Amino acid sequence: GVVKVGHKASYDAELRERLLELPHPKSGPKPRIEWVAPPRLADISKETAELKRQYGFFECSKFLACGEECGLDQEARELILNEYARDREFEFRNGGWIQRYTVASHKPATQKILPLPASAPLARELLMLIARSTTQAGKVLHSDNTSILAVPVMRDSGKHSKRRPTASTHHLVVGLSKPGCEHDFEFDGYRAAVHVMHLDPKQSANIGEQDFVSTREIYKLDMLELPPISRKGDLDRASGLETRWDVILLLECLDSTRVSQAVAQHFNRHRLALSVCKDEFRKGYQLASEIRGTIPLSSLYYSLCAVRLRMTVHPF
Amino acid sequence: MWAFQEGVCKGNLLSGPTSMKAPDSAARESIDRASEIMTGKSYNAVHTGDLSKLPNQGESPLRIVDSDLYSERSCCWVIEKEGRVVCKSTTLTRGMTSLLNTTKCSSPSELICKVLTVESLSEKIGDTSVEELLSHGRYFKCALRDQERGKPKSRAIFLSHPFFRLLSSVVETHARSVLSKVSAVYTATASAEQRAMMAAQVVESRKHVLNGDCTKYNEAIDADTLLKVWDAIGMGSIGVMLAYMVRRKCVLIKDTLVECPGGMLMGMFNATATLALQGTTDRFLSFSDDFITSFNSPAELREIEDLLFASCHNLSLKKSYISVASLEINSCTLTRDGDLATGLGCTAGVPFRGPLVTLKQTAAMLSGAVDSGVMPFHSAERLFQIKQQECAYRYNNPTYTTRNEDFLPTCLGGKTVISFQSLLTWDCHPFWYQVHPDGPDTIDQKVLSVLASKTRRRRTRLEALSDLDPLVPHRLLVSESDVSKIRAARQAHLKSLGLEQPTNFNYAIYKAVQP
Amino acid sequence: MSQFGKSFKGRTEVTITEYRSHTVKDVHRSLLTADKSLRKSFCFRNALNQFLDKDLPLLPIRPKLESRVAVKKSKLRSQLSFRPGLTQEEAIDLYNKGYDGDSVSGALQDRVVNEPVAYSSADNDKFHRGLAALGYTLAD
RNA sequence: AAAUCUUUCUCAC
RNA sequence: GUGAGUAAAAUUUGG
Ligand SMILES: [Mg+2]
Ligand SMILES: [Zn+2]
Repeated sequence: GVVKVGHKASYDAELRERLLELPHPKSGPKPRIEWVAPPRLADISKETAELKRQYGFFECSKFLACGEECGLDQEARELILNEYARDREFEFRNGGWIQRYTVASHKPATQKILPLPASAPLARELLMLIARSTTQAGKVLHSDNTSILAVPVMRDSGKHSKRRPTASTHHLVVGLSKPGCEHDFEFDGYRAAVHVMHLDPKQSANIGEQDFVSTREIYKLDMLELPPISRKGDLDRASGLETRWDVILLLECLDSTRVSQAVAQHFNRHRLALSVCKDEFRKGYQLASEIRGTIPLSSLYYSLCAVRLRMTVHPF
Repeated sequence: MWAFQEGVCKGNLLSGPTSMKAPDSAARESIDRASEIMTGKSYNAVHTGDLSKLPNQGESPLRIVDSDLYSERSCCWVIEKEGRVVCKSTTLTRGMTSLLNTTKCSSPSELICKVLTVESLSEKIGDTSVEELLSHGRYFKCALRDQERGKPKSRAIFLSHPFFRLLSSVVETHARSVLSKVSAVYTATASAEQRAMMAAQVVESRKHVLNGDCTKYNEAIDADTLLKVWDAIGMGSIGVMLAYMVRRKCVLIKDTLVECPGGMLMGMFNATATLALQGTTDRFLSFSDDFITSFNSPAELREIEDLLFASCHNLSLKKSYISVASLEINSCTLTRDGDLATGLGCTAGVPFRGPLVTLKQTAAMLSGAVDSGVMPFHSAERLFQIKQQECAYRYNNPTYTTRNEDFLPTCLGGKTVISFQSLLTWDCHPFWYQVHPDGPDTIDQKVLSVLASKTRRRRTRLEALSDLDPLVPHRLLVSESDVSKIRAARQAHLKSLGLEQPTNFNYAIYKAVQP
Repeated sequence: MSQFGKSFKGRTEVTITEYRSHTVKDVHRSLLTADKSLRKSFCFRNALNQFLDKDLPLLPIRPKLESRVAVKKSKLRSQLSFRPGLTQEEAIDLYNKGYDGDSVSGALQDRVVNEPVAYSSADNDKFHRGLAALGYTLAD
């Protein structure tokens, strides 16, 4: 009397007939699988060269340069940031800055590869400030050795458009670096390069929540010697710097797409592999179409550069 | 830095990707991929393998677990305004409650029995019928699954109807039971490491190990394959109804319904899809679509490829690979002898998500790492000290604390930086008990839980039936008067002993303090 | 009229599981919005203030772990630790005392924890969570 | 303006 | 700071 899982209802035949009348899949082709050796150093070099040729490099490091001191004291930094906000005509309201927009080009921003600064001693402070500002946007926020400014980006409508940001409002994060690029700003004898980054709230939270110091310490436990590298990520023993690796880590923290994780997983597979599929395993390193933007593109390029450097310096 | 590890490293030390991108494009791409597979030009979706060896569960009584049908997680509820169908995002609890209200059923088991014991599809069950239930259960909503490491471009996941969830729960429970019966590797109590160890034991005899992933797994699992498996294990009308709904499923993308005849929409039936392969052969250890097999000669490899093709398990040529000295499954990498491969492995970092919850999660991660031999204990102690320092840097400000007690962590205004050994041995101030992985939930965890309970999708004016007697079964029915009586009695009892809120109970502490 | 009627409209009786599922406020989820939520309205600050003078002076002071045996590295294996559930009489008494009934009921179920360990001793004894390397044994 | 269909709502007390 | 409406209101985002 108790209903069983295999119980047959009165509408069973009707539903089976309906399923029969409904469409069915066609048989797919059988694939021909060829097993070959994993890719060599040349394949990774070719991938990096293709990225470099297709996209090129920016003149400066942009926001990645914010990981180094700008050479200004706290008061000078605050003055420079506020005067940059005023110069760009950001609206002032309740003591805070707001960026107003009316129309959008609806075209992706130009994306190129960022060259590596020499080092990034302020990575921890930069990440902490990014975490703090996007939840406390509007005003200049300071740390021991640097400061930034998170400006909410809201639409311009008229007399009563919008006064406070909401859960989905984006932020323009503005930071300072040493002068010497096209982004220089001068005020009252104080000079500094101003670099900006447009982030939606989820990207800001993801970037700000990363623990740079602990990640670096954990990576160091079972790590081989890191070679000195150049501004472009190439092995430069004569004039390269090992500290650039820290910068690379910072870039991974700044990249909300975390494409370096995909590269790392594929490289783990590569290192563990005796044989892979012909022409298909290699395509796992072609991740340009999966991402978009200057920061993700640079992160992908430097992850591929790290794989190349590992294959060059410590062949496996 | 992950590239220069001496051992194996998956690069999980950072959080997964995220963004505010809409899920429209990913869902549309997945639906288009499924449609292309249906045409037979991209991947095989026709199941040819024989599943006669599977046992029949048709004689098992129809049993439903009520707890699995209620959750704070999201689901899609369908209503009719003026003829058009409206899909609303709600909680699975609210969706199931609405379904029971519409069908006038006191429990999901009553509803399923009524559905199975109607004379026709037009027969009315409450305010609806089986025909209308099947029509409404084929509607799915789409959302973005973010924070997936190794997926810079996020995938689309889907919210289903409560009726679909009910039938899916029944069939998935029975499929899991059949999987457990087929092989001891599919026992309920077996962690990823244990399953990897069993796989290492299974494949040690042969020379080459094929570590395989499938490409577009969910989009190549057709309703026909699900029906074949369900008939093989004897699900009858429940399986027929589920297959019918899957075949006719429609996905809401933005504001338009798009038909999706092919696929099963991202892991709707993991156990059934696994049985699709496990029921055809025995020389495969697979979970969802991650599988491992072993072979000696190219002829065995061709047999393996044919077996995979016949079961609609399309081998991923971009990830699958052959090894001789390593064994990878469930992201766990072992040696052929069963030992854990040296290196960080799948160790993941702990993001800053609260002064105290972050420390608890770091302690749990370090305990897992040290116990399995990933790193020595002193390294874990140093890392825990560093994490405490970083938390102090992030949180020791007036926004989070106004206290200066000595026993407090430096991140809450104190001057205490306990050692990992001191915490794990409970040789600490009781305030630190919540930081123990086995200790009670932290203050921030409870605050966030309450705030989440007060959200728009979960807020309710109902009177909470909390702090219940541990002898009253939950399957018992109750009215409003019953709720009032129980709540009044409990409040009077609490006032009869000098209390206003119940005391948090931790089983570990209680057992430790027992004489 | 009554919220019970609005919620379970058309039904005058519902199972206790269904009724309780509507008022769940103990499920925590790790999300990107943790910092913003904790900062908003000083909710975490107020919670810490309340805990330090209403909840902290109620936690029992449990003893620390002492027993430990010499261990050495070994092949990775799975350690099964069995935690028995509360007895019916103990649960009834604990409820009568005034402890949270939900938690007391949650401890009635017997639990099995599977953990990977890479250390062993001469007696093949089980170790506390996170302390297999040092060798703190359950001794149960 | 930028990591460019995103930077978003309404009503009563 | 309280509630209500919208294929959604941030525990968002499912198996
Ligand atoms: Mg796959
Ligand atoms: Zn510049």
